[PDB]
Parts: sequence; structure tokens; C-alpha cells
Amino acid sequence: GEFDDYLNDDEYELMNEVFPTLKAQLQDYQGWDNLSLKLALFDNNFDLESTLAELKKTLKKKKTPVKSALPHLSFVVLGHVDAGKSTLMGRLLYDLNIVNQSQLRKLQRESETMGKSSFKFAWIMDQTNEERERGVTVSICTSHFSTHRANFTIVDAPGHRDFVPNAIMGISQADMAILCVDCSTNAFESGFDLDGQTKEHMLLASSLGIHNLIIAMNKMDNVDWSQQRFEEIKSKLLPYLVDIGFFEDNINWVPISGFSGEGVYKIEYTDEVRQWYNGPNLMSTLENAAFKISKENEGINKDDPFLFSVLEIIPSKKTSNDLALVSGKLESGSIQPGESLTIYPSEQSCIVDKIQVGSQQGQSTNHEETDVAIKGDFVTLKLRKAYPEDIQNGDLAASVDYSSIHSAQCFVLELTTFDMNRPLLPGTPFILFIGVKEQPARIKRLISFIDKGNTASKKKIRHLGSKQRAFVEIELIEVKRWIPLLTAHENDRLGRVVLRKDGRTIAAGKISEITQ
Amino acid sequence: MKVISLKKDSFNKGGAVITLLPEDKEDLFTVYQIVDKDDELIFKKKFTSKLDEAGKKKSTDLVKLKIKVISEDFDMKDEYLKYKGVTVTDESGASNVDIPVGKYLSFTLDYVYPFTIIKQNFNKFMQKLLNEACNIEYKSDTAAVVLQEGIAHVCLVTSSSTILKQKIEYSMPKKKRTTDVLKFDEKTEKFYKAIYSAMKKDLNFDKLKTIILCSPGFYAKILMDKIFQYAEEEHNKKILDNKGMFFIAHCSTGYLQGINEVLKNPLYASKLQDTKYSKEIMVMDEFLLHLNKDDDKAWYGEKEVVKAAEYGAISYLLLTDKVLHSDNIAQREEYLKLMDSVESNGGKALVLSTLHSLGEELDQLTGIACILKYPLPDLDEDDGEE
Repeated sequence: GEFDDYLNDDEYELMNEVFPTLKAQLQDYQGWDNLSLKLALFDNNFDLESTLAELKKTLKKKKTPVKSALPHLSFVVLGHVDAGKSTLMGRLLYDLNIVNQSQLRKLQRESETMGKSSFKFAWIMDQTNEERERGVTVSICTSHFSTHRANFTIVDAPGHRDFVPNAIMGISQADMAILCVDCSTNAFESGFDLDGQTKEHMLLASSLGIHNLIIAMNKMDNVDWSQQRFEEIKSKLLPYLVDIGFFEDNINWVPISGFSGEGVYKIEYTDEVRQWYNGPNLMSTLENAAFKISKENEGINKDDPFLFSVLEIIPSKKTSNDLALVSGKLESGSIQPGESLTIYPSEQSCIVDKIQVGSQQGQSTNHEETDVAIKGDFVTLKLRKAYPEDIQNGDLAASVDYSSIHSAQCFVLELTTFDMNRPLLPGTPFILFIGVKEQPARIKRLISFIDKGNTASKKKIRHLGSKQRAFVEIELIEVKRWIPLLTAHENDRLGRVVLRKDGRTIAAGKISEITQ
Repeated sequence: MKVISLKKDSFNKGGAVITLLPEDKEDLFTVYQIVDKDDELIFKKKFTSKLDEAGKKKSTDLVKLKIKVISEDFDMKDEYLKYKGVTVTDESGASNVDIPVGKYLSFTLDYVYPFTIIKQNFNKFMQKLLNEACNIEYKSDTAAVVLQEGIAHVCLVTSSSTILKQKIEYSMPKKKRTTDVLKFDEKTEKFYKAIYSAMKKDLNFDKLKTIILCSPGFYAKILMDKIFQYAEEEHNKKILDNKGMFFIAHCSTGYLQGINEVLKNPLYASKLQDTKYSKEIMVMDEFLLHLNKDDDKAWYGEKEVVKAAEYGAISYLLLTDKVLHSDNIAQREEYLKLMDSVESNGGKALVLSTLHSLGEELDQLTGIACILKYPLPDLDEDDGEE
């Protein structure tokens, strides 16, 4: 009980002043508003002065109301899958002096069996391959050895075709690449095929900027360590390498047996089975690599913005399940320990606990210390303050400066095609191999060809001028937030990929642009 | 599937009145390609329970909606089809009776109640899948498992599709420094155990006849003895009796791709259990042999396929039910003309059903393609593209 808003018209006839009168007059005269005059005439009940006095009053409210670490040289061993590239790489591994090694010789001999397939330093390594079957691959892609000149990383292409991806896009580009060939008639004729994965395994390498190659002829012993077969082998193996792009004069050929160990550790005087060869041994040839001068100490190969691709994510004690150990390649820039790396995808960051440059050495447990690495090098990092989920492979890490690195779904790529059985139809599915990632993709559409609209046949690139093997739009079938990737231009190992239909590799290309 | 009635009214020669019963998810996919938007479906539901408001208050009943169709929620793997609509209301009081007019309504399909389709564009292609497949004998027999060195996928080869069931995966050995930190082996054992458990649950040695195991590498062979080890541990005679439904194969990639490498490639399957997989595998084979050997005898695309029909040059016209029922009616007037035009210049025809791998493969080619009798170089200039 409150506010009395009667009176309202009823009173006008009760008192008898009409009201359509004062209205106009005052209003105009004065110059305020309506509503006040009706209230005031009720509140002084039909007055005409005291309400006007109030009005003369009213408006009155006034509104109306450094130090250089020396390498330490990395190599990738390449080969068909049956030359005994493993038997030969394990012999280079053995103990880097050698023998003494007395436990490891026994342990290799234990590795099914101590009596069965008997042993001479390598047969025993081969029996470690037969045990290792039983959980596919028991020894590591980490391997290192030393020589009189240098400390060597080997990563050894399989064994069932996977470690060749562990080198290129994979770690530490290779100062020198090692092609291991079988001297046998059927095995050299096989392996060597244009179609072989072996040619591809060599083809990336040459594309990558892997300038030195050493070619090692295994399994000499079956072909009686022959002069004529060896010179006949050098004569095919080289024109094959030139078709790849390699410089045949620059390539060393070393005759060897991983299986007896002749020409591996000491020169082929130790090999009485060949008297005619006079030249260096397979460690002597690998060691033969020219030392680049490390820095420019504090200096460049990217000063440019840091881009590190993540090949693999794996847990560790000190370094988490991820933001844990991370493995991949330094696409551009540089990284050093104790530094902060930022991962745009997870919007999280971490501190580099340790950095393993190329050649796989210094373990996490023993030491914690080691200086520094430029683009092109692989690293195995250790990340301190970040969580298992935070980094997945395909992510690119960088600093806050020129940070984030950006990332997405389908992309545009200038692929070039090779000799295929089938061609690429627009819409055809293929398997893309960037780094660790191998995924199904659809080459949806074929935007352009040489410069026309068509399907994509063999050997197609624009003949002259702009090169248009094919302009393509490639979409990832597998998963939303499909894949992280970078253009080749800012960094190529993130950018370069291979396309293969079933078994065969149909094409390769560079990623030109990123789309949603 | 079971069809209770199916009738042909007397003032309307075309469309129909279908009363029908889906029996499994292969019949949920058939129904899919039959219902069109604006067709009217009449079901039972349980649309009981209310606000409060006057009274508590409700009742129950068992009220059926004659609902106009407007859209669909379809997930084949999840064995779920639902049709969204507004009530037709009903209709005279003769139907919808009890239903409250003004209220969208949906029908989530069950294998136990029949329902009736008041159909407008009931065609001979639909009638084939409603009286052939509709296949009260059922010949589709297959399950797969594709596996890389690190991921595996339980799958189900369907009367069209390579439907995933379970994108399993464990912590795969990456080759550790030491002799292989027993971590690798332990991790591998857990994995063997994991798939076995999955397949044991997912599969049912009662309706299936083929199980395909494929991998790049020994991984498929390993998984087959791991499958049967753990069977002989559980004494699982749903798997041990059927040691002869398993077939171990190699494929380039251990992703879904491997399925179309094994099925359509004459490596494994020939004419073993192939019935609904027959023909359709070979023709899609040859199509990619031809197009892809850059011989101009295999073509894709509405333009090029209409062009290859002006020369009469078509030997096998390829179309899909995915582009057909994918949504639209007018567009198929042309695609019929286009078959007749090409055959009147040359060819048979092959329609791919369509959640299928083969139909998806042709869907990824615009749901239209052809195989020719002769080389026609440049059918893609004149008309402008590739």
C-alpha cells in the first residue's frame, strides 16, 4: 500500500475544469514536457498557480526529467633385404677395437644356439637375428661404433622395410649413405629393380642432400671372390646410382664379407681369397669422410626459425610418457639443451633436458651433458615439463619467437609421377609416407597436370618452363585434425613425401600449401 | 528382412504401401535406400511422460506416429537408423489417434516391430533390394583384421562395406638401446592378448564363414597363431571348431586399404565364398588396370561417361547407390539417359550398393565411371578438364 494513481480523469468532472485548455498554453510558453502538467494539476487539485510556479521552477535538474663439438658422422645402411646388410652392420658394431667383447660374443652365441648354427663373430650375430624375430627387432635402431677418425651412427634399413624410413625423414641425415649389394647372380639381379624399395631408399638420400655414398659388395664368398663378377657388378651398380643422381667417381666400392668379416675392419690382405684388390677397407672408407668444420661458434644453417618435426613419442623416467623422449629431425633452425620448445598443437611447452645429435651415443642414464645441433640433424630429445598426451608424431615444435608454427587437413602438393602400372585417377587412394607417419590419403581431384586437366600418367612433369608434373590436392582419410605438416619451403623433410599405390611407389612431391 | 505387405493401390499406379520388418543391420542399410524424404512412416513408440503443471500427471498407452519423413540419423556400425519428421497428424482421427498434433517426432528402428512405408518413388532398383537382398539365405560371410607393425583394425566386410568395429592398438616396439628392454616383448604379449579378447567378443562362429588375417610382414601369421593359442587356453570351441574359416593374406599397407588388396586381387579370394562379392570385384579390378595403364579405356566423371556414350564405346557402365540415395531425385533422370545413350553407342551396367568399399571407390569417382570397348584418347578436351 503505496501510490495513489487514481484521480486520473474521474476528478476532472468531479471538480469541473474540463482540461483541454491550460495544455497548449503553458507547454509552448514554457518548453518542457507533458505528464508533469497532469500530475501537478491533480497534486494541487485543479489550482492553476502553484502548479505553474512549480512549472517555472521545473526544468532545474537540467534534463527534462662458443664451443664446437666435432662429429661423429652418421650413416644409413641401405640394401635390398637379403644381402645380409644386418650381418655386415652388426660386424661394424661388434666392439669398436675389437674382440674383448668376450661377454657379447658369448651372448650372441647363446642367442639360439651355442651348439646349433655355429659361430665366427657374425654367424652368431645372425642367430641374434633369429631370436630377435620372436619379438620383431630386439636391438635398437640406436647403434653406434667408433673408428680411428670418427664416431659413427648407424641406422640399418631392415629386415622387413622400416628403418629406411628411420634414416631420411628419419634421423640425422646421412653424411654418407651405404648401399649393400649381394654379389650373387639372383640376388644382385633382384634388389636392384627400378621398382625396388632399394632404389627408393637410395633416391631419398640423393634428393635429401646426401652427397657421399660408399658401395659395399657383400657375399663375395659365394661368387668365389671373383674379379670378373666384381667389375661386372661395379658396372651395373653405378649406372643405376647415376639414374638415382649419384656421382660414380665419388663413390667408393669396397669388396666385403659381413659373414667372414673380410675387408670390414682390416684391408683385404686379410682376405687371401682376393689377391688382386689393393685398396682400403669398409671402416677405412667410412672414416674417409671429410670433417666439416664445426661452427662459426655460435652460428647458422638455421638461425632461421626453429622447426622440429616429431618422428616418435615414447615414455621415459625423467622425461614423461611423452614430453618424455621425442625423436625427429631439425627441419630448420637449431635447438640446444635447457631451452624451451613450444608445441602449437597441444598449446603446451617443455624444457629440453637433453639432446642427442646424429650418431647415436651418450645414453640418457650415463651423462646428461652434450653440445649442440644445426638443421638437417636428427635429434632425440628429452622434454622435462610436459605430459604424455601433449605431443603426438606429426607435430612440429618451435620457439615462441616465430612461434606456433601453424597446422591442418588437406593440402596442395606438386607431385611428380614415375613409371606406373596404375596411374592416379582423381579420387584414388594412396599411402603417403612423410616421416614416421604412413597414412592413407585420397588424391581427390587432380587440379592440374602438365597444365591441363587430365588423369595422371607416367613420367609426367611439365616438359619445360614451369614444372607441372601434377598439381594435386591430397586429403587424409584417417583422422580429424588429420596431420601436422609444413610446406617444403620453410622446411623440406616435413614437406617432402612419397606416394605409393599398393606396393609400388607412384610419385613424390612437395607440399605447396596448407588448407583447412 | 521380412515383408508383411506390399501393395499396389488402384488410384496410384506408382509408389506403394510397404509393411516390413528389418532383421539385422544389413536390413537397416536396405531400409536406408528405400525411405525418401516426404514418404510417411507409421510406428509404435512409448510417448509417455509429462510436466506438472496441472496434475502430476500422465497415463501411458502405446501411441503410434504417422510421421512425415524429413531426415535421418544413420550409423551402420552402431546398428542404428532413426527417421525424424513431423506428425502427419491423423488423418480423420483414423490414425495418429492419441497423438498430440504439433510436435516433431522421430522413429528409431527396432528388429522387433514392423512399420509401414507409404512410399512415393518406389522403384525397380529398390524392389530388387526388397525382393533379392532381402536375401533370406544370406551369402556375405566375412570379417577381417588388417594389422601394421603397431596398429590393428577389427573390421567386418559387409554386403557392401569395410566397416571398422575397433581401432585397437598397443605400445608397439620401437627398438630400444638395450637388447630390447623386455618392454618390447612384454608389450607385444599384451597386444596378442588384446586382439584375441576383442575378436572373441566381436566375432561369432555361427553366422560367419570367412575370417581374413592380412598384414605387411609376418604380423598376420603371428596373429593367427596368437588367436589360436589363446583359444586352446580358453578352450573356445566357437573358434577351434572353425580352424577352416581363417585365411591369412599379405597386403602392402596394414590400414583398411589391405582389405581391397586381398578381396579384389586374385591372390586369396577366387570363387570360394564369393556370391554377393562375385563380378563386382573383377570389374572394379579391370577398371583400374585399364585407366591406370594410361590406355584411355577406363573413364570416370559425368561428362566423359556421357561422351564415351556418344561413340557407343562403353563395355561396362559403372554407377553407385551412394550418389543415388545420397540425397536428390532429379539428377538420376540424366544418369538413366546416360546409360541408354552410351549403350545405344555401346554396353551392360553395374550398380554398386554403397556403404561398400567398391561403391565408395566409385563414390570417390563421383558415382559414375565406365570401361570401354576401344581407346578414346582425349575425352577430357572439347569438354574442358582432365
